[PDB]
Amino acid sequence: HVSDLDWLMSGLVQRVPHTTSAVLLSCDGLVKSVHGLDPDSADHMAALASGLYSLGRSAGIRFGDGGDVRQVVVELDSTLLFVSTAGSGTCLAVLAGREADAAVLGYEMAMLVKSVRPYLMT
Amino acid sequence: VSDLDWLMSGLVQRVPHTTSAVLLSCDGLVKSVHGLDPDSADHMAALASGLYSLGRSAGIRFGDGGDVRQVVVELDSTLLFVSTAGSGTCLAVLAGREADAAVLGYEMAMLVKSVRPYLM
Repeated sequence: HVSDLDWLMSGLVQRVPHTTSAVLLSCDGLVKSVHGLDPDSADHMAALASGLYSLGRSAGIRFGDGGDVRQVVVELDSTLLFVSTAGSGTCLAVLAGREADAAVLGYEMAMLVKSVRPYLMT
Repeated sequence: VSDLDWLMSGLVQRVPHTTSAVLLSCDGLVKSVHGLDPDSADHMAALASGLYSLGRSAGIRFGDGGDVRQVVVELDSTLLFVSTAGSGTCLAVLAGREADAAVLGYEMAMLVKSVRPYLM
């Protein structure tokens, strides 16, 4: 039931200026909901985010008490890509410029994950 | 070689809570390391070049010219920073979550420039 949360993706994008896109994806890399990207950009974003999350989790296993990933952040020249878990089987990927308030983005991404939860429990 | 190893230690020593520093080819080979046994370092070079490679893809699609600058993995109690060093190289640093992000950020940018002469 996570396939129709485009409104939750935009609720996030609309609530933190300088964010451009939010994609909610299965950890195998498939788009479930999205705001801000066209169909092709989203498939691509979801492939990247899931690879980042899986390498992130593997580093935790191979180096640090198998600790869960809190977040992966890619810093590009002109923007940032944030990837965190969004519940079992699921990931949230957000593109935001450096002028984005990262405290506010943190609160918003955390809130989004808790709201997604009832749709994973169907 | 041992010369670069020396610089990797220098970095760990200057930055509290860091535990290791690996310099890697983007194609995933260890060039020098401090604080990981040789097997773990090879794993670090593989995982870090994997992070770099995905971050680079992202740059090409969503960036506007410049390369990925850094990938940070934040785990329960530690952080993995992977910085672009140019010339087919990355710096991968592991640290406990207690490390000072201001200093570590500065020290890593400096190290990337510092090694440059030993890579030519």
